[PDB]
Amino acid sequence: VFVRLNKPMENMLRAVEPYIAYGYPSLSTVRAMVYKRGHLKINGQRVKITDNQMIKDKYHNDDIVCAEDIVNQIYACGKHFRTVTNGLWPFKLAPPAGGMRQKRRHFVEGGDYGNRDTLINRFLARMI
Amino acid sequence: GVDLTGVQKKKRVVRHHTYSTNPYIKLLIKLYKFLGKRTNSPFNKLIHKRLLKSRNNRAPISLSRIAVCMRRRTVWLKKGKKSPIAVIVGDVLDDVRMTRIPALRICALRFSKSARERITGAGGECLTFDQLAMMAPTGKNTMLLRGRKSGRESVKHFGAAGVPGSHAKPHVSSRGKERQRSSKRRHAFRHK
Amino acid sequence: NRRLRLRLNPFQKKEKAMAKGMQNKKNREARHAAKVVRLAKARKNVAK
Amino acid sequence: AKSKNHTNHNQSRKNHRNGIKPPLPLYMYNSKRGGWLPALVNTRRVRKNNQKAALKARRERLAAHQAAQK
Amino acid sequence: VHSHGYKCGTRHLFAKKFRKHGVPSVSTILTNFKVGDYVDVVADAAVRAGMPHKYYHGRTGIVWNVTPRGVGVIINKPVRNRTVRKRICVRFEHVRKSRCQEAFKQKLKDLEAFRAAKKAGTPLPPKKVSTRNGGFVCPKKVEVLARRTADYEAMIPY
RNA sequence: CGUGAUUGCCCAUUAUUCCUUUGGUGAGGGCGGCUAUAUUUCUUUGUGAGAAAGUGUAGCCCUCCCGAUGUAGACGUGGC
RNA sequence: CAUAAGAAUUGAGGCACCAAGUGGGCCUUCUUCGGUAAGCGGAGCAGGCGAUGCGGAAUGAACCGCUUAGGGAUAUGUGG
RNA sequence: ACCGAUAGCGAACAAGUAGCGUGAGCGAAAGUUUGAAAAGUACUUUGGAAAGAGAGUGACAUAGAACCUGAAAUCGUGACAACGACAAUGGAAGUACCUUCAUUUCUUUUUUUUACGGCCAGACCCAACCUCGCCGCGCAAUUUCGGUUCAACAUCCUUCACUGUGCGGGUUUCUCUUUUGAGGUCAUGGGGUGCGUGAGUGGGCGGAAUAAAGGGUCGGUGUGUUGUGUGUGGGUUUUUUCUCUCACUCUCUUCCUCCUUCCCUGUUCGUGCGUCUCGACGCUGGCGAUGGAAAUGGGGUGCCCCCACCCGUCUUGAAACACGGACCAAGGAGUCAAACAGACGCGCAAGGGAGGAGUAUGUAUGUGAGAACUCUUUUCUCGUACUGAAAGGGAGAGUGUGAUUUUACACCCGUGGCGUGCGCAAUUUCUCUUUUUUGUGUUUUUGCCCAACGCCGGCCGGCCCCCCGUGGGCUGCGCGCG
Repeated sequence: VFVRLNKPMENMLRAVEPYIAYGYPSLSTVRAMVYKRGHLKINGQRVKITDNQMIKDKYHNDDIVCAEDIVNQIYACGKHFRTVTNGLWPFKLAPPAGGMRQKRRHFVEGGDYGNRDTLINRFLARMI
Repeated sequence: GVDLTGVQKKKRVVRHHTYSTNPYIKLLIKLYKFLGKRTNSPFNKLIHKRLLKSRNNRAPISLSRIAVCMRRRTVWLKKGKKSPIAVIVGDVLDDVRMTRIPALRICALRFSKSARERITGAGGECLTFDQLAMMAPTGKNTMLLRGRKSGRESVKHFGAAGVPGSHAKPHVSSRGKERQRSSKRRHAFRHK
Repeated sequence: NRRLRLRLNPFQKKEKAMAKGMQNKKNREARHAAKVVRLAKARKNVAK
Repeated sequence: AKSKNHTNHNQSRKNHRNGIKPPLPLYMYNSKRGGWLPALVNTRRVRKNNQKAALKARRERLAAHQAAQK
Repeated sequence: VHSHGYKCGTRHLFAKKFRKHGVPSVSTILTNFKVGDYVDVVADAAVRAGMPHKYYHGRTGIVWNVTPRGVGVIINKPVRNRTVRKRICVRFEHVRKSRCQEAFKQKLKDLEAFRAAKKAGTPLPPKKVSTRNGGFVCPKKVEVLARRTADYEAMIPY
């Protein structure tokens, strides 16, 4: 998922570290998620995305129209971040030719877990 | 990895490949199902839905409680709209209290003989919903009567740790004096 | 799938058509940059 | 073989099945019962009042049918 | 299994503690109420009446009542799968108004007052800054770290 | 020099993806007395051939979607 | 409902009817009592097992991984 | 609207027999030739004899008196071209063998295999993700002793090292300066096909851009400058003088030793060019295999690989060294049924249910139908107010109204919270309609529930010193628009 970041929200994530990997997406990547697993949730129905009209159909409403608004809205937020995100259908990535290993736990403190930050892209990319 | 369902495969609840043995209904529903959805009318849909339930779930309604409804007309408008449409998916039973009450139009499943007549006779109109709908598509100056529910007796027979909070009558065997009711109506034995 | 891709960025076809600037363009940069920093470089110098 | 007593485990799991309820708490209004009688006496006198508001629910009805019935 | 008084004691809780002994203040009594107050519960000791059982200190509930000496607080007590409201008969001496709520409202009005002022009252009027950020830096003397053992003969355990 | 030989891997009912299945408080639709909708497919960069070509299409059919191990125990059958 | 400054969620919520099947558990991280002890006894929390199999630990109820429609294609898991 | 020979009575049978037990008593087992019948196999012939083999009968003796059928367990046989480290049957998988099924078929038909828009995925090939900054490099320099040689000296430098000079040419920015960009890399697929109505294959010529250039223009920044000024704090400064500048900070300086916006002056790149494009859809073909026999596809056995613990059950835990379980037939266990709660269909609805009965007239056996049809006056019965032990009372304490509401009047919603709804306005289009959408209104608590009176019986009889009236005031399976 995408996350808006402010202190609690920094905090819920703060606790959860060896169960998650998280970090700082990249525009490339973001776009790319936007390709790979691009879906919206549409009165339910999980539907891989298609076009900026639907996007508008959902998000004309924050005068978003297209994914480049969306990505923009990702990188550059809007605080329609929420709004945008919530109508997403949840992203499901891939097995990634780069296991986690060391029997889990954080990157330095294990495997991998915790914040891969910029290294998330690096990581994520083999995973999408 | 699936995860919590808030209850899995969501329960009958309000129901679907549906209920009772009267033929007509079966039509009705076909008729109406188009109408609410595909003649975009909450009222219709409602109707449609409302049609669907079971008998309890269609416990009747009766007339004087409609009187009021036709006091509503009366505090409605000066009166450009000057007409009004009652619905009941049950039988309309007669009431009693008034029974000199005016005429008017009621759209019901069934009107008792007596009622039917007398209503109609009083200038009323008993229209069946075929006799409604058709010639009544879309609401507006419609009046859903959603029946009642409550005043059944059954619920009476819900409650018995007879604390000062619970005041409710059991399904027991005294139909007269004692026979399971010896105190409470005295404070003392087996307390409260 | 240029089409949906193109839905999503229409500059993209023309980008693609023109590599978003190929090779000559891609080899040209450094060399300016390299002198340029030296010009910048050069300025502070004496004023230390 | 010592024959164990009882316990609490599973319970928050059980308790969380059916959750942790409060009920719309202040129902919209209270659950009734009790108080300080001198206050309770007084509150009835300001609910006397209710027959006043029933003639305010009739005031409007009369206004609509005396302004014009057209 | 254990013994049960409805006032069954404790080690170090009820006991009236650190110089905190003795009667409630007159300030305590000068207080004033209304109902619906969200007030929190504490136990003096003082009089062993109007005094809740254990649940209750450190809990916030709402008063529903004011009686001569005392006040009624309904509290939600968590049982099984729920919290039940319990209405408890304290004399006034064992309860007090928080700030829990106070702020929220306080701010809310104050803010509204400002929000309103800002449009639609006269003036206009800066407050705060955003959150947290980046920055230019012209520092002027960094250090590092070299830890333990050098000049350890000056220090460390024996 | 500046990387680069160049491509470190092997292998669960998990995962992806994809199909078929199935259920679902699931989504669509077509649901007309010739405009249309399924079946079968050409001539095969911008075709329903209403007329190229056979066949089906009365409230269901035709597309869509999420989910889909479960003892005890329960319920269901346009189940046997 | 802005800050000028500090959520996220919310694949519904509300709300209810009524009947079952169960009451010997057992296993575990963690805390902890009895006693030298004990694969011992005895509690506290969470999780399991039980009541699930699949994949891993030459061997294992509870360890690892992971749970399961039926498949297909792909890649991983633990583990090599 | 029963059972079907283990059923069904005990007993279909010379059965309550036989049998059994001292006796009391206990008390079984046990069914069918003939399309028609004994026509019940003469005769021959072997065979002691049975018998056999013949014959002979009869549709049928796979009907010969064991008679309808003739199930399974168990076994001989035939037949086997079936197999064996040794668990045994077992999964899964494929082959072999197969008795195998069903399907389709060529001189314009099938079949295995090549091949194929756009697709519809996946893999190769080169470009780049920038950059301030060191790093260094160079020079010199100090310190700084090492290889040469037999060693020392040369060769203070092998060099590590330092220090200074000087330089900006030169690696870092790793599968972190993107995890960037497309070029065909043509190998891989686990194929692939069908809306349509049609503006339109609209578009696609700029667009991009390191940048060189040019500054300029204003704008962002480190500094020297403080140009301050502000901040004043310390000293043997009460104060004043004097000393320390420390802390800050203003413009300033535009100091920049510094960015950037713009705008010019380059370059690039592609589309341009031209407007045609076009980017919104391959059962086919080529390979080989009857011409009525086959062949593609399906069944069976064996065999090999791998996989893989006796069921049931009780338990915390059963593959255990827990129990029960040699085999096959036929048996063999959740029933009827009151009041009653829910659910649901079902009837009618304040009534409903008769109900007991009884009458009742032909269909014609009968008849003037528990069961046919009913059919029903009397009603009966339960239901359509409750409350009190009682004695006993008892609900629009309507609403409203007057009301000093004993009363008396009037006579189409008790009080509030909610309400699918209905109304209004704004709101989109639509002529208008339609009317999307907006914005609100409003309305019985029988639509639900809540929340409060109110109301019946009830109880205390209040208020007060006691008691009565304005009026109370506790309580209940009650009542609140059938």
